[PDB]
Amino acid sequence: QEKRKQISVRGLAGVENVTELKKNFNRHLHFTLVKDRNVATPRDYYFALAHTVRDHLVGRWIRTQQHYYEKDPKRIYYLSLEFYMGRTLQNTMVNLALENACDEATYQLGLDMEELEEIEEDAGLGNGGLGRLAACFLDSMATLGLAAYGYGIRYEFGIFNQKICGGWQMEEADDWLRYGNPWEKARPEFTLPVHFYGRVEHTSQGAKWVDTQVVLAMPYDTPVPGYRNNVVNTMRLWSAKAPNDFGGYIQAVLDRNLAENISRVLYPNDNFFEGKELRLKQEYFVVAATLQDIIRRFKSSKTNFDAFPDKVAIQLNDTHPSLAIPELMRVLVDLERLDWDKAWEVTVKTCAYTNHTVIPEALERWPVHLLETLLPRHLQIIYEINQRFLNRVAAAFPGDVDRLRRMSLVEEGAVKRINMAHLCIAGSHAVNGVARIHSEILKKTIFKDFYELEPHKFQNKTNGITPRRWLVLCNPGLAEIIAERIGEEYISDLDQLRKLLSYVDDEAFIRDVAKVKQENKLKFAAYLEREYKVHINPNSLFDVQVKRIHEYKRQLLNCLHVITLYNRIKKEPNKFVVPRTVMIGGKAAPGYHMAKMIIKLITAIGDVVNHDPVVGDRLRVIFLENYRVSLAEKVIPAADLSEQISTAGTEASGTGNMKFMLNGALTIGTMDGANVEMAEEAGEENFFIFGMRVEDVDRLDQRGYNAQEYYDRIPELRQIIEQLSSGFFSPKQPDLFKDIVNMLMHHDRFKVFADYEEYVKCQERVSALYKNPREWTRMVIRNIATSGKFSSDRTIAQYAREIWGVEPSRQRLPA
Amino acid sequence: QEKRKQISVRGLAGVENVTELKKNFNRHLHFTLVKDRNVATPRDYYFALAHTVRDHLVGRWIRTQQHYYEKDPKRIYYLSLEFYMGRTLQNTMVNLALENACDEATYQLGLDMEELEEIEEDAGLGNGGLGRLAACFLDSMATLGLAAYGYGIRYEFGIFNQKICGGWQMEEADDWLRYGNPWEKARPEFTLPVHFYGRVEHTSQGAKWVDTQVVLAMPYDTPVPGYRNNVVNTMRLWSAKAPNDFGGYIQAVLDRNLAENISRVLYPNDNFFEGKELRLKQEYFVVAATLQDIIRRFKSSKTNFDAFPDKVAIQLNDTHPSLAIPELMRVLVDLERLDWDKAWEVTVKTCAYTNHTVIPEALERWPVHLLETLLPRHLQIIYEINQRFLNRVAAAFPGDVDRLRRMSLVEEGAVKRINMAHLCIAGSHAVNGVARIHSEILKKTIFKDFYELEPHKFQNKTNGITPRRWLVLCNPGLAEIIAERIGEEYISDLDQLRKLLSYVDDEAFIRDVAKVKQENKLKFAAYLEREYKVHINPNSLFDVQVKRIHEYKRQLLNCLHVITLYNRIKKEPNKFVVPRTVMIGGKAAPGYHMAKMIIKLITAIGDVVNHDPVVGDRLRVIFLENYRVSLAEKVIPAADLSEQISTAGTEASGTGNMKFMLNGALTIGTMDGANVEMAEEAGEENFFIFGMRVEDVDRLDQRGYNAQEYYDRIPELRQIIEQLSSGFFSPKQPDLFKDIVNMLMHHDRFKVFADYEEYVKCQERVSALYKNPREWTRMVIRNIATSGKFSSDRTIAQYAREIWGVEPSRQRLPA
Ligand SMILES: O=C(O[C@@H]1Cc2c(O)cc(O)cc2O[C@@H]1c1cc(O)c(O)c(O)c1)c1cc(O)c(O)c(O)c1
Ligand SMILES: O=C(O[C@@H]1Cc2c(O)cc(O)cc2O[C@@H]1c1cc(O)c(O)c(O)c1)c1cc(O)c(O)c(O)c1
Ligand SMILES: OC[C@H]1O[C@H](O)[C@H](O)[C@@H](O)[C@@H]1O
Ligand SMILES: OC[C@H]1O[C@H](O)[C@H](O)[C@@H](O)[C@@H]1O
Repeated sequence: QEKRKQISVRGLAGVENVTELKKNFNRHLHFTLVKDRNVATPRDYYFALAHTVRDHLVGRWIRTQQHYYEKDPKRIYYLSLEFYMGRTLQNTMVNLALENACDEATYQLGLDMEELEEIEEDAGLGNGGLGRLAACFLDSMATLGLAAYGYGIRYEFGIFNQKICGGWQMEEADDWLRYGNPWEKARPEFTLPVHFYGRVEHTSQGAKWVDTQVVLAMPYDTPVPGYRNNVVNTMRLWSAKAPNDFGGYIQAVLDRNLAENISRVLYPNDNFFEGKELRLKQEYFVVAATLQDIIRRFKSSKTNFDAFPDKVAIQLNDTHPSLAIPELMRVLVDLERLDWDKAWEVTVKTCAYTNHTVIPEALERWPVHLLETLLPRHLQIIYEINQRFLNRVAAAFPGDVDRLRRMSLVEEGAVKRINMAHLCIAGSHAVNGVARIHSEILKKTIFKDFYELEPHKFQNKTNGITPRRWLVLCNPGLAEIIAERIGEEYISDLDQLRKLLSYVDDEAFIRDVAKVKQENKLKFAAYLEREYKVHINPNSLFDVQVKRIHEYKRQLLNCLHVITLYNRIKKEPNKFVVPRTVMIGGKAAPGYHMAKMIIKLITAIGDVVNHDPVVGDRLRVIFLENYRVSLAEKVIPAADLSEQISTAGTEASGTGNMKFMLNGALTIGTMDGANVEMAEEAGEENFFIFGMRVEDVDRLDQRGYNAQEYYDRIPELRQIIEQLSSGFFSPKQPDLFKDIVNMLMHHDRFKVFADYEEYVKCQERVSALYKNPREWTRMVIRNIATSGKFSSDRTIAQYAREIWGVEPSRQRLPA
Repeated sequence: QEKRKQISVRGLAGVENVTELKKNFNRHLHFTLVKDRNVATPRDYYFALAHTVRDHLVGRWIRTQQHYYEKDPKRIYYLSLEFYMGRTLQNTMVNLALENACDEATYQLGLDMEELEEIEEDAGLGNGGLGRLAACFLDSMATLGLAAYGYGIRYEFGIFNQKICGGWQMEEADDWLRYGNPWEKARPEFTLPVHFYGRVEHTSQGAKWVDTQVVLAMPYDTPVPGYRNNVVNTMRLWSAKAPNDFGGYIQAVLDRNLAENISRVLYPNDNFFEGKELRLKQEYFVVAATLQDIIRRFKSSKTNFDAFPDKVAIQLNDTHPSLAIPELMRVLVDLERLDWDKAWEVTVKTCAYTNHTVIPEALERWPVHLLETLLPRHLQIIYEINQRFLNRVAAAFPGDVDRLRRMSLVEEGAVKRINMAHLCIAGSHAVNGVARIHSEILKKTIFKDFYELEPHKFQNKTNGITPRRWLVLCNPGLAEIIAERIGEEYISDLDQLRKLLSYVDDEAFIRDVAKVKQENKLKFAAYLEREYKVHINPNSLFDVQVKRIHEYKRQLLNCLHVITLYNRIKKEPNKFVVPRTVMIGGKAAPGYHMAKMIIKLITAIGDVVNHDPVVGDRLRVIFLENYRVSLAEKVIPAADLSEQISTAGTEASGTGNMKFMLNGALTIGTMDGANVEMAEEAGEENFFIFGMRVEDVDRLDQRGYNAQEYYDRIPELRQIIEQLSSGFFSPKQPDLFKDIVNMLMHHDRFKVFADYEEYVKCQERVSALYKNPREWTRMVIRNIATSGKFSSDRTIAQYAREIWGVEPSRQRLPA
């Protein structure tokens, strides 16, 4: 399209720049891909453009790292088992101001750049929110000029590709590297050894970890460009490699695969702890290789370790890299020969821990037997940490023996375990939650004892999302009508969106906000037709719930609402209702039986609703297959209504909520996580808040949740449960949904029925406002305008000043 | 050195070419390696030069393949489980005339190009002679302008790296891809399915192979440049990849490794059949993927299959890819629906088979049970082939029932097997041996029945070696003094070396031949000091036996000679003997117990000889560690005496023999393999021929080989066996060599003692000529001058005219 080339936020198509891009495109097609235009496929053209764009990062990448060596600022190490990066081509072009020049260059070559973008695989190296947070954070730390390094694992296979077959999830390997990764640089020269198993021998200089099995950690470095500041930071992802030296010779060569399995695949659990030894190996693999880099970099700066916390921050993304704490003590005590107490002073000042859930089944509690086998020196260090930590509890709270038992890093039971959250709190100078309500729940419930011992350690860092990927990239139409009014500074200063409240009565802005949403809906509707032969009504309200399938997120509450709408149509067919396309998408963890049953129920509801001729185009229910970062970038800008309906107290923050608010959907939600702060920023009058508050959930927990009461008092609810039970949604297998019905009626930890009536009434209010396009749009303006707090630049600026002790800067490096 | 830049055979350092090379060097250092000269290692500089040199192949690679599409010549497919390629940087620079320009460009950048060359790993994708033959053949087919495609497996791990520890072989994984391969191009877009297991269902159009397990075959294409003719052919090596679709999800992702193990490692057997199922999978993997390419290419030319043998040659390198014959029948009958008889006519005209040994333990004889499980349709096709083939035997030789049993593709016994050599002969229009004596032994012994049925099928193709790698690359000093006299045409017309017989009395040539050998000896001697702290006397005769460790090659006969020299010195210490450095090197197969004992004996002999102060510098015995193509390129040009001492009738050809002759060593050898033809070319007066002839070995076999007779009649031999037995060479473990002594005395299939006396007397004649430098050199001139037959260009020109039906051409493509 010649229309999108007119988008000012996409930069200049400089005549010389366009000439150079076409030359470098053709150059890579010949020398890099070894093709000519006679045999070249769209995939070859995507790769030729990716190599051409990647060449523009290299000078800035080298100069940034040289700049950090020269200036020696404090270095931030962001340790995560997940980096949910998504694609890279568009993000690179946006951050380097190349997007219009590449669009023009490709257009002149006879190519559609948008079609080339759709060839790139997502770097799907995460599960959901925590993984994407790490990705938004790398982007914001580069935009804020921080000497920041993402450290993780280069999984051969990311989050599984979800297919829907027979209305059921099927999992397939995410072979994201099949056609290579043009962004990464392999660094085999910087390969480091990681040790497993073995035994401790305590001798003449102290402890020595011996008889270990070695796994090599080969780093792959990916550029992380800041927004037009010429900063390019690094994401370093470790790949597992068998050691050089060693069933016979052949079997021994094949058995190299066992060590190399450590980086093979991402564990697909979202908010659920699976205590697999292989997962523990992945956690130690990242920590051990990463801390070797950190220590070497420290020593090669302007050994004495007193300055180490002035030169190093380690941020732990969940407890996944919690072993950083005992590993740093092991390195400082066993190898550097520091006194325990000095090493401990260093460790706590270096390390900080971010918590992302209060759900007990999500928290890591490793069996002591497994730690003793795999990491014997780490277990000895953990026990020593626990004794000295509990000595401090005993001195602060003398004779509080129950507090000692509650706070211990060691959990007693049939299987003795290490509580990794307790280890993180003991070994960290800062502990944060990820939304105001969540950080308050930590201090009141799960970490109350720790908060009482060291109140100064407990912080809030409300989550955010990068307005590069999540507005300029995915919704250039909206970014453009905003820039037409307030210029471009908001792209790295999102609080300037508040200027848009001046436009609530501006006829042109009201027109343009609605026209951009409609354009996004028409494009998404086209996609569903072209890639899946699925028809959707583009004059319908796009009602979207996209996130991992989890009982706490209550896709089932959405299911009850959808069936309510269906049943209300059947009872009063002649009565006008606002047409809806209800879209639900997300992956279930492969072992999660209830999650997989919930996907089948969504598709089953579709099978009835979407073929009832009385309903026709008034209601459609579609399960969006393979929800991932690239699909988020398509559906979120097309959404009218953002479903954020977690049981109050269960969603720590959410970030999908923020994406929807930034892209011109209105929110229906509970007072949970960051929904509370989004409502506060916009005004509650501009949010569809419903249901129990945290205090109400607790009152139910105090008297006991009886789902039967709701069933007995609510005829419309009774009708739906009877439909599920009797087989209305599974006629060939009438008892198919018995496990969902049994859970809802007798074992529902998330109180789905308790929010049913307020949810349905709230949804009526949504439909009422949608009937008034002008007032729907004015309320959208009030949401976009107040979305500025939810920039990850705001979040990271708080991490930098309140935890890391570094001052962010938006100032550009030279050219 | 500024001296080597003066070598005219290395081409011109054009001022613009040097400028462009430095620019592209710096460009790759920045954009490809993402380094600056502050952090750059010699390894980064090697890679920057390799990418710069590889860029010069690309235009010619694309134009050559386009040329073959346009001209549609008959295509030659050279199927091998082994491509022993060695390095690629120097070979590329030689074949493109870039060597002086790159040397000057690197010199101007402050770099030693020779030091950069030593960083490259060898592509060690073969065991020995057959693997290297495939490599020389690709080089010669490109130099002769043939539309030729090498097809094989991209082993992740090539021939194991040999370390010597405690004087014993140790094996380590050949991780040749650790730092990447800058020559290859991955072609994941051309990935093809290969089928295993399953079952046959015979239905309405005939047979269907169903319920199979799929392994994908991902091609990696490597350029093969001809000598200065602008031809760049392709070596396509298949990599195993798990199919896209499928213990739980995690285990299923890890279990992808099982399919991917097919291309993991080269089976390290030289001249020995190991009937491992994994090896059978590798063989079928290469054949099935390769034949899909061949069929697709055929159909996309200027379906009717009558023309297929006019457009396709398939050359089978040993029986390793013998399944090509039943696979082609399976494709033509089951998928293309040709009548059996028409398919068979096509198959036999397409296929030809090269044999490389008569040793029964080297020949492939697959259990029918294993073929029935892995390849049920292939076994059915083999049985059908066998019936029709034996019907023809019965009609040619009516009532010869023993001939039927002898010729059958099916071998009866405890375990019924398929004789893959019989399948190849039945399914091939040509069968060749690899030296005149070997091809005669095939027609007289092992394949006599087949020769009687179809005499026209049996050919000779005497082996050769490329005079690019094996003279211009490895011995530029010798290539230069030759070019100074006869110009450069000999480099692709090696029979012009006969012109050097005009120089047998030329004082300057005699001086220069000796000066080049001395330069090679000084350089190799330096290497042994620098890389292994090993001292060798450069005024000693360099006596070299380098080849795989095998009883038939009789490294043990060399061992007896070395101990004879030691014992003669000790008996008459004051008597002058020509000082020798006796070098033995080669790998033993990991399972081969006798081979591994023989390496230990060589190092054990060293431990005594090299520390006896009575001997000092008069005799040294060194085991050359990790003998491979790159080390062959160093030691062969430094050699005085080439040890080629196989039992007459056992070495099919040899090619190391040819390398030594071309590089100015004199040969001590039996009348075996190509040694016979080398002696014929040079005159027997210019070779140290000794020992039993094939006829003499047979007379011993007829009366029975009694090693005791030799022991009883030869006092010097008795003394050595008593030293081995008593522990003189293993004092801490006196019985260490009991297995060697027992084999020599009672179970020696290779008659080591029977050649002992003639071997020692022949070695005295070698020492006598070495005392006369002028006459040693004149005899060397007579050897180099007559080495021209042993060019692989001669060999391939014969394959092309006598088997493939294509006319070779030395004419250049444009620029
Ligand atoms: O369905 C269309 O795109 C798909 C949906 C979609 C979206 O919802 C938001 C977004 O940021 C990008 C986006 O790319 C999708 C897409 C898929 C392709 O296979 C493709 O070739 C392409 O150019 C793009 C489409 C149809 C159109 O008719 C059209 O003109 C167009 O530009 C695009
Ligand atoms: O031992 C020397 O080289 C090694 C042996 C050797 C050979 O025998 C033949 C040949 O084709 C090449 C060859 O490269 C070897 C070599 C090893 C290295 O590590 C290296 O850096 C190098 O430049 C080379 C050497 C010593 C020298 O003193 C010298 O000047 C020299 O140019 C080379
Ligand atoms: O903190 C980032 C994210 O981590 C986890 O996904 C939490 O469940 C989610 O609420 C949070 O927003
Ligand atoms: O034909 C190439 C080579 O194949 C095998 O290695 C044979 O043992 C050898 O004699 C021959 O020269």
